Amino acid sequence: VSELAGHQTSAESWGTGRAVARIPRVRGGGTHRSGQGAFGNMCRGGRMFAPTKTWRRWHRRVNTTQKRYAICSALAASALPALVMSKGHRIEEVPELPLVVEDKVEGYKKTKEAVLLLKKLKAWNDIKKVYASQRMRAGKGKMRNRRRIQRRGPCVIYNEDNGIVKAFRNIPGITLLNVTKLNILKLAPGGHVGRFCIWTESAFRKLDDLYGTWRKAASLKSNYNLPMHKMLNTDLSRILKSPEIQRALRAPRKKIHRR
Amino acid sequence: APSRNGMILKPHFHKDWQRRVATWFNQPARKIRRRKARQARARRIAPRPAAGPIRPIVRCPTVRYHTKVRAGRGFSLEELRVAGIHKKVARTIGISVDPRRRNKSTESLQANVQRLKEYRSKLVLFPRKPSAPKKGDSSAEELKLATQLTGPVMPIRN
Amino acid sequence: MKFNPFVTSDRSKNRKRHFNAPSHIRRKIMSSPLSKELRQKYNVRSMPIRKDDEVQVVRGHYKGQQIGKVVQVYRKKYVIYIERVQREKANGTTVHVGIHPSKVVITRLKLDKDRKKILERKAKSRQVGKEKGK
RNA sequence: CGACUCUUAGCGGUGGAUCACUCGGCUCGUGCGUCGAUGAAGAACGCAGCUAGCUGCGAGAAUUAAUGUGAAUUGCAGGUUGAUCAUCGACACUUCGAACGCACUUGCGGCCCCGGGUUCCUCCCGGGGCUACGCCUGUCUGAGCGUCGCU
RNA sequence: CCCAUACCCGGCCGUCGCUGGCAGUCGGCAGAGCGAGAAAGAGAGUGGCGCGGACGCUACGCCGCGACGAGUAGGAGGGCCGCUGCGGUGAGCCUUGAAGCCUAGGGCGCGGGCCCGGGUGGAGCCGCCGCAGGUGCAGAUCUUGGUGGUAGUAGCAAAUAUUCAAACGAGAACUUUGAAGGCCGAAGUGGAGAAGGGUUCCAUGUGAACAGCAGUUGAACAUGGGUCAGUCGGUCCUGAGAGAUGGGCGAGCGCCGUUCCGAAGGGACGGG
RNA sequence: AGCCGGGCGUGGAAUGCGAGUGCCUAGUGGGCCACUUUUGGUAAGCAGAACUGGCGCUGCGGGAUGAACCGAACGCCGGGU
RNA sequence: CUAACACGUGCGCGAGUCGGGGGCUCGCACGAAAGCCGCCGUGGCGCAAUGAAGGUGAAGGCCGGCGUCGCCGGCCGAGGUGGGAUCCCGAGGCCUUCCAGUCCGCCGAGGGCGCACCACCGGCCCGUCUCGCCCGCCGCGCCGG
RNA sequence: CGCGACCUCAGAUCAGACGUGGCGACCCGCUGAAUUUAAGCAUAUUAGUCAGCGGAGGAAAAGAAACUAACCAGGAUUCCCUCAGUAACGGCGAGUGAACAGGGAAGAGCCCAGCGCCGAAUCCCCGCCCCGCGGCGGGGCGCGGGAAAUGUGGCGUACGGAAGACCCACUCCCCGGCGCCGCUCGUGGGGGGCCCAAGUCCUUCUGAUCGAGGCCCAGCCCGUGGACGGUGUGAGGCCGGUAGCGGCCCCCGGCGCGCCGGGCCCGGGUCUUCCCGGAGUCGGGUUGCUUGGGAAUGCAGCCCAAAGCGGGUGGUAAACUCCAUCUAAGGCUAAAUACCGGCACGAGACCGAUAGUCAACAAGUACCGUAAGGGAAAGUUGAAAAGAACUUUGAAGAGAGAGUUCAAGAGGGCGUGAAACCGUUAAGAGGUAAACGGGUGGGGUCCGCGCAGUCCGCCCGGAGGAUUCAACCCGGCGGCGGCCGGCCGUGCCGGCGGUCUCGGCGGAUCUUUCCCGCUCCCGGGGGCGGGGG
Ligand SMILES: [Mg+2]
Ligand SMILES: [Mg+2]
Ligand SMILES: [Mg+2]
Ligand SMILES: [Mg+2]
Ligand SMILES: [Mg+2]
Ligand SMILES: [Mg+2]
Ligand SMILES: [Mg+2]
Ligand SMILES: [Mg+2]
Ligand SMILES: [Mg+2]
Ligand SMILES: [Mg+2]
Ligand SMILES: [Mg+2]
Ligand SMILES: [Mg+2]
Ligand SMILES: [Mg+2]
Ligand SMILES: [Mg+2]
Ligand SMILES: [Mg+2]
Ligand SMILES: [Mg+2]
Ligand SMILES: [Mg+2]
Ligand SMILES: [Mg+2]
Ligand SMILES: [Mg+2]
Ligand SMILES: [Mg+2]
Ligand SMILES: [Mg+2]
Ligand SMILES: [Mg+2]
Ligand SMILES: [Mg+2]
Ligand SMILES: [Mg+2]
Ligand SMILES: [Mg+2]
Ligand SMILES: [Mg+2]
Ligand SMILES: [Mg+2]
Ligand SMILES: [Mg+2]
Ligand SMILES: [Mg+2]
Ligand SMILES: [Mg+2]
Ligand SMILES: [Mg+2]
Ligand SMILES: [Mg+2]
Ligand SMILES: [Mg+2]
Ligand SMILES: [Mg+2]
Ligand SMILES: [Mg+2]
Ligand SMILES: [Mg+2]
Ligand SMILES: [Mg+2]
Ligand SMILES: [Mg+2]
Ligand SMILES: [Mg+2]
Ligand SMILES: [Mg+2]
Ligand SMILES: [Mg+2]
Ligand SMILES: [Mg+2]
Ligand SMILES: [Mg+2]
Ligand SMILES: [Mg+2]
Ligand SMILES: [Mg+2]
Ligand SMILES: [Mg+2]
Ligand SMILES: [Mg+2]
Ligand SMILES: [Mg+2]
Ligand SMILES: [Mg+2]
Ligand SMILES: [Mg+2]
Ligand SMILES: [Mg+2]
Ligand SMILES: [Mg+2]
Ligand SMILES: [Mg+2]
Ligand SMILES: [Mg+2]
Ligand SMILES: [Mg+2]
Ligand SMILES: [Mg+2]
Ligand SMILES: [Mg+2]
Repeated sequence: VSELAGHQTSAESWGTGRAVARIPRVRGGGTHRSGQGAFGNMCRGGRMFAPTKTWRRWHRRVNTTQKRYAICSALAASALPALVMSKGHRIEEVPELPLVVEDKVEGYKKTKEAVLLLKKLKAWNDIKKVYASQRMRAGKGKMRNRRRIQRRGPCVIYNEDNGIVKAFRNIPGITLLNVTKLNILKLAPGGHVGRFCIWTESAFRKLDDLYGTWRKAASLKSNYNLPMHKMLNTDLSRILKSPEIQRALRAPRKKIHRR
Repeated sequence: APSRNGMILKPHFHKDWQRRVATWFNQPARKIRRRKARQARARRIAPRPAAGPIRPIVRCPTVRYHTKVRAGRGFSLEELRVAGIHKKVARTIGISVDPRRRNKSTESLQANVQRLKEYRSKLVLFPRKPSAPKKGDSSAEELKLATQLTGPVMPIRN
Repeated sequence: MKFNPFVTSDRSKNRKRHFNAPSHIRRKIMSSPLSKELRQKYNVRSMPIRKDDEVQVVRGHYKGQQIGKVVQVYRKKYVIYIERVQREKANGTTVHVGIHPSKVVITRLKLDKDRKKILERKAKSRQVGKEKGK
């Protein structure tokens, strides 16, 4: 709010006597706005309580290692069919969700070629879902240039821009990303992990140079390696149903003893 | 009033500090503008180094840093004279020159002389008149391979 | 999606410009499409409406197959009046009912020298655009 | 039973809440970054066929010229060699106002040049151009028992 | 013999404790147990037909036993309580009717609240996972706006006074005319000005609002008109005083000073 | 006196009960009443202390009424006493 | 709401950690975002304390070489007592025709190694006090240890 | 006395110029408080802040050391990070509080006086001629005037400079006019104007469609265009637009090229000789203010008042003594930096008519005050006025019919239309004010769309009807397991291993077999930097 909103007037309290509520009042004059109560959050007009200041802490900083960890987690979760489907993406016809196409699509120039490629790869159902989801936003966001809302569609990861961006630019819901400049804000829309992604061959090749393997550090980054696993074998069903642990167990008491 | 236990603090907010507050909401725009100006000047000076004139080797003047080596303000007149460079011509051919710096030692002087000789050996000088070259000039064939170089010229290494 | 930084997408700004555009911008705004025959003949899709072109009404209570000559164009009210669309008020006098040009299609144009200059310019620009698109 | 009072509901008043709209604000950023004696900012008074306000304009007064555009403006009348809009480089721009002949009543002048009286012979009437302070360079006219030189 | 929210028995809610139990849903590839007073193997081995069997287990879940439950100031936890906006998601809802509002209708939850039915309404709205806040009112002689009882009440009582007839008009105690009776009583309730007001002046018309009753009337409203100067004043003079220049002071806008530290006359008879 | 090594468990009164330890911390810093003890005062529903319990922070049955007395302290209900 | 501090909690890395300022990324719907710098870690905090300051600056335990060793080697290595969750061992002990005789697993007297942590006793570093002797030399001194 | 110079000082409506005032967000120079904190209060703090005065620009100011340091030394100003809440100041209380170094953004250096040398070699103005003249300039001619020796111009300034001699180099740079060609960062500079894709297709809701369904096998058409706005709800394809190194036209600029005219005669090294600096200023005393600056950081008044191997600084006063570092008392200078005013724009996790600016509207308006000044309330018919013709009662306001509209349950302060409060209708009740908790009872409005009362398996019996079960054959698919191959390992071992090199990355491991360049040494010996192994 403005630094001088509500303080533009000159008002003093009438004080004790006069049988009034002892608050500053607009002084003098033959006007409705005279002796009405100027300052204070409780008055009509006048100042707000604790006016909002422009020097609020708007921005936050996150550790680079934490950002890289989040990116790695999002990338790993994008490869699991259960998580991608639970994100809502329609991929029941997709031949293989770590979808990789050759670098020829990197040179597409017309939107029709991109649409045909999506139809061939059977990802057009997600675009149809986005089209169906296109609706009108609820609330006061309409009168603030946020008139229309729609669902997120698939992501396309490329390596060089050779008209790829122009080709997939107009299709609603498609998000284009360079393989060397991924961001979590678009890799995990919403904070939820598991967005549907389509890779090109060059980007897929460059992935392990970008983030390094378990025994090889990342070549493109100064010194980075994949985060260590807290637990390797996360198959709890096995970990219980294996003979060497079942042997060292007491008999399961499972008879109820009611009052 | 003091609580149970803690640190005594002296916040320096007893003035009208809220009137003099420098918000940094124009930081990205400032960075963009500085960049644009940088590239504009780099294009303006077509084959010349983008960083600017070469600079000299200096030692940091303190017990804390005297083991390190900086980039100085400019070459001094003793070094220019013993390297055979005129003080007026050095500035126009790309050597930063200042007259304030002395030379107490000889190792630094010799190092900077070597630097200036290397710079002379490395630079390519375009004709003063594009049609007719002159004696103190570079031949035509290597002009075709003259390009701007990024970063400081012959960067300082410890 | 708009990428030009010097053109706004703000709703209030656009509405303000639309509702306080001067008359020579109103002429541009109130343009209506040509019929299929005219479009194929002139290789032009839309034309600003003039005083005495005739019209087919496509949408509204008065949609039909009647060719109607425009009587006058009220740019202040963003409206045109057609000599056939009209209604009688209480006293019995008949008044024209406003129709927006966007819901209007020209049957044939009034071929003035400026009109044919505009048509030829539009056709030439469209044809060169298509040739570049080749 | 009737009147009166109380409670609940329907309807009707009173009132203008809520909700939904928004040519308005607030905040951040970007480029530029330009007033005036060739008369500024501000104020006053006037200007439309029908006009009070707001807006625009200045006795050429809701505007002239020029250029672009190309058939309207509109609340009612009236009347393409370019209506209306926009741009704006030509022209014009009343009285106060640093405000400038002197003062602030719009009072009183002075000088020069024109047109009426005259037929310049002077008045009188009208019109036009000058008439502020400080200061710089130069010009002219001066002052001094100031310093001198010839008689 | 009577009865408390005390005590005993029972049901239900919740809290705490047992840091209790359950991955054993081990099935024609199987054999259905680990409640039973006694620390520990239904231990493994070598020699003398009909194809069949409920529920479970959002493990942040489900299940079993006991004990307990007051509360201001204050502390903590959970809210599938509520409001507004943002990122996701509901192939969500909606002109075959959204938001909002009303209801003697049907219900849910201990509660915050919520879900349906009916009516009005006419264009947007909500559920879930996160994010953010100008996020919940009974009070503050709280702020703004609106409305009551009081109440058809107080009151429309300072300066003697009105009556008759007619006209106009829907309409007359209040207008107009005529008659009568009164008052002001020349230091006036008369006739003219200054200051101030600024069209209130005049004619015609209207009766919505105003003139604290009413009005055919008005200083109200609406259309139009109206101020004529050599001699009447301003304009000129100076008074008490105000105020430039010269000068002085002053960081400075400026101030002092009015003849005081000034080369202060731009005029004239006449003669050349 | 301190060190080492070795041997002795009938855990050496009753009763009851898990215990120890560390951070951070709000509110409070006007009190009042009663049996008993007690100081000043003629005395007071006065002023001032000690111990314990209450009221304040607390509802319920009784004392007709009631901040403190007697009984008894509280989740929502049925039966009994 | 901003800043500071303290403590508790969640996450990443870890004797390190952190680009906040700057720069590179065809600047620009989102994007004023995001990515990268590593010879951009300057720098901050931490890794060392103490003293006013000049300054100094964090173990030692056993054998052979001259116990009434001067003093070189061989070594071994960052204390000791008590209490200590867990782990190791284990006298004995866990069944069925008998009998010989095993395997595997559970029990368990006593006995070990003892985490963190607490208490206590020693040891080391800096300031200061008392006592006393010895050693080193480029300059043998109001020197240094 | 007169005449004539010069000096000093006047007068002009003399010729030609210049200043005033405004805005004031940012900047510079002064002046400059008290609220407040200290739990009182006077020093302190607020604060060199508010208020007051003056002066500018597009930025201002500062600025090329009379500097920092004490190191193996750095090197104008400005800005950011850090130094650092530190050194320090402080009734040493409350509180206040820098700088150097280091990393960056940017980066640019120069000119006088003096000392001297050149015949004042200099400058301004009037008249005529030639060029273009809307930023009054260039060339020539004037026995034209003036300034200036009480000092204009060239050389020249602390980084030294000048002159002479000897060697070496030895000329295209700038300006005033004129024309030409091309280019203009991301896209070719800027500005303006005019244009450039695709459904109103077939049915169906509606008052109106932008809604719903469909449009084959080219899954309607475009798409480098699916931002937004308008149009009778809700629109990629109706219209404006949007995207596009898209098109056309006009104007201005900047960069290069050429022509004419004008100025310019210019440099480097060695040797010899000369020369070189800013005064009522520094500095000292005192007083007052200021600063973190403390036996005085800075500024100012007064008094005293300099020197030239001098002077200033070296953060504790003083004397002696060596070192270090600059050269004061004259001047100019862009960039990085600041910007709540102005012009023109873009955006938003902001507000949504008691909110957001006081002001969404004829708002600094109405209105109040003598004045300084104070200062509101106020948005919404409807898609379209289609804004209710006409009849009738009344003097009229105001009604009843009629009509428009999807709707007057939208009738000109008209979207929605709450509560308080009021009128009327219906029901019920009424002498302890009303209202309230617990427990029932009675009467009501509505609801169950109640009113012969559940369904579900497995059988038993009876009446039926099917292209009918089991078992086999054929084909396909899946699950599980054991032979042939394949893949992976956050596993190990080996090889003569690897595009030329016989792979890359790294190493505070080496390299009198290494090589290259540089410096020292009289083609030779040693060291340093890089390359190689
Ligand atoms: Mg406000
Ligand atoms: Mg809402
Ligand atoms: Mg406290
Ligand atoms: Mg465009
Ligand atoms: Mg009612
Ligand atoms: Mg007018
Ligand atoms: Mg014109
Ligand atoms: Mg025209
Ligand atoms: Mg007067
Ligand atoms: Mg019980
Ligand atoms: Mg409780
Ligand atoms: Mg009700
Ligand atoms: Mg609407
Ligand atoms: Mg908000
Ligand atoms: Mg209230
Ligand atoms: Mg009465
Ligand atoms: Mg009178
Ligand atoms: Mg009279
Ligand atoms: Mg009258
Ligand atoms: Mg009345
Ligand atoms: Mg007369
Ligand atoms: Mg005066
Ligand atoms: Mg007492
Ligand atoms: Mg208690
Ligand atoms: Mg009690
Ligand atoms: Mg009693
Ligand atoms: Mg009972
Ligand atoms: Mg604390
Ligand atoms: Mg106080
Ligand atoms: Mg006080
Ligand atoms: Mg003080
Ligand atoms: Mg001060
Ligand atoms: Mg000020
Ligand atoms: Mg000024
Ligand atoms: Mg200016
Ligand atoms: Mg300057
Ligand atoms: Mg200098
Ligand atoms: Mg510096
Ligand atoms: Mg620190
Ligand atoms: Mg003290
Ligand atoms: Mg201070
Ligand atoms: Mg520094
Ligand atoms: Mg730099
Ligand atoms: Mg000279
Ligand atoms: Mg459709
Ligand atoms: Mg179009
Ligand atoms: Mg001070
Ligand atoms: Mg000293
Ligand atoms: Mg000097
Ligand atoms: Mg200087
Ligand atoms: Mg300067
Ligand atoms: Mg943006
Ligand atoms: Mg409202
Ligand atoms: Mg309304
Ligand atoms: Mg309706
Ligand atoms: Mg209404
Ligand atoms: Mg009744």
